[PDB]
Amino acid sequence: GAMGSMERASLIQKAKLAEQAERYEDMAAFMKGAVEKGEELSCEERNLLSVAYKNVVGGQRAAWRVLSSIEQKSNEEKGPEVREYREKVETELQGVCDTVLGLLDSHLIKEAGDAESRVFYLKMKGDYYRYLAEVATGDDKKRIIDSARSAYQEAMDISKKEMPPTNPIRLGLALNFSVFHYEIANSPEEAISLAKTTFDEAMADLHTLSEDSYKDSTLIMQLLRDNLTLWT
Amino acid sequence: GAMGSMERASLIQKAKLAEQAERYEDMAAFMKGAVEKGEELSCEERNLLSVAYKNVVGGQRAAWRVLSSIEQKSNEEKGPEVREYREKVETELQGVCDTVLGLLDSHLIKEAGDAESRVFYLKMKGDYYRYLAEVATGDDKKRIIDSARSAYQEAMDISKKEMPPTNPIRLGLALNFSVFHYEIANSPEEAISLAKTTFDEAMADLHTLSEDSYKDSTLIMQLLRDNLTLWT
Amino acid sequence: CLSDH
Amino acid sequence: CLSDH
Ligand SMILES: [Ca+2]
Ligand SMILES: [Ca+2]
Ligand SMILES: [Mg+2]
Ligand SMILES: [Mg+2]
Ligand code: NA
Ligand code: NA
Ligand code: NA
Ligand code: NA
Repeated sequence: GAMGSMERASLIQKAKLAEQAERYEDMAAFMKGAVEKGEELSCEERNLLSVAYKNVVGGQRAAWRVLSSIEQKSNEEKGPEVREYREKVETELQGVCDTVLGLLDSHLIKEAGDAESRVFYLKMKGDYYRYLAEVATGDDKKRIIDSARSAYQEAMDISKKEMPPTNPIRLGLALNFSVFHYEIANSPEEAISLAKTTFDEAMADLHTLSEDSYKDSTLIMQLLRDNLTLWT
Repeated sequence: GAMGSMERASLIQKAKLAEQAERYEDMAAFMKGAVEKGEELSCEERNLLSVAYKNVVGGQRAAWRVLSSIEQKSNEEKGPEVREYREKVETELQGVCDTVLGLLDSHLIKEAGDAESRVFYLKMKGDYYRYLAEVATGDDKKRIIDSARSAYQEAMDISKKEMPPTNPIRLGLALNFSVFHYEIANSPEEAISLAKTTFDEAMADLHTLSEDSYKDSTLIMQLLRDNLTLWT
Repeated sequence: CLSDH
Repeated sequence: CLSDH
């Protein structure tokens, strides 16, 4: 695309600059360009990709929620403008999710052989189908939800076989899968069970960790705990 | 442009929705479309236009400052990437300023006959030349600075003849002109003198105000005071 | 309902 | 150096 003429290393460098400048749309465009170079991504590069699109779609989701709430209050006298503008933001959000899912499908996942990369990408696939499900209405809502569930489940299966229970990727996957259960799949009991089991198995493995990894793992465990406190 | 097919009232409505969603690029595009309908703007519409572009260029300025600082630290070993990306953001910033200045020149200012509209637009013209001056280097820097000064000065002349000293437009103009003097024109004494005289003349006029206008005026006076405390 | 950072 | 809101 428009990044085809830029060096891979230059794209990564500029993604880091864009992150420092809080220019997340630029950051995502740079990382998309890096992915399209066709080489596998390092751990640091995967995190740059995730941070960029998380912030872009995060802004879209927040905007969509504001507009959706105004629209439903409008239906509890005006014309079509609120619906039109909510639809505009929704279409842009869906476009970003489709872009991320397209990168994962072409061809990040199929080249990801190590547990840390494969689980990372499958978690991302679950996440961006989950964002699609947040705005989906009706029947293809069902198929989107199942695509998220399938991606998360495959990621979970690998992480349980290949990663210790304190691994931050494994913890973040379980956190997000539990949010999927609670918010999307209308399965709060499954959400609570997953979050509790994940927390407890990580707690029993903390003794193996260095001080730095201990900090990394307990930060995500706190997120699980925060959700359980909200949910129970 | 791309908003040519949308009703003026619909554009204004969507600008307000975009503001609620903190979608300031959308907000600015909607308000640009409204301006290009060719009718004069009401007080509320002028403020929507100002809020939208202030937030858009504000993000660009913040990013440019981050990248500029990295670039100068880089020149106190890498390649061209920091300069390239700073230039990219700088060009986008200049494009937004040129867009705003083009709206003012075609044809908001020439149709603005009332003091409140004319001072508002001339202040905006000073502001966006000031943002151009922040990134300008060298000789046309001189001409940009003089365009900002000229716009601010004309706005000041009108505001002193036509508005009371507590008028929030007059106060905000004097605040921004004082920042121009301090940050752009290398005239800190003129900045301090302007801020002090503005503050003192507003103080002596507060007794004329309702409780609501009193609140509006003293909020901007606090900004003048904050700068004077920083500068003296 | 917080998700991963 | 704060400018107008
Ligand atoms: Ca729209
Ligand atoms: Ca660049
Ligand atoms: Mg190459
Ligand atoms: Mg019409
Ligand atoms: Na895929
Ligand atoms: Na591989
Ligand atoms: Na003009
Ligand atoms: Na007029």
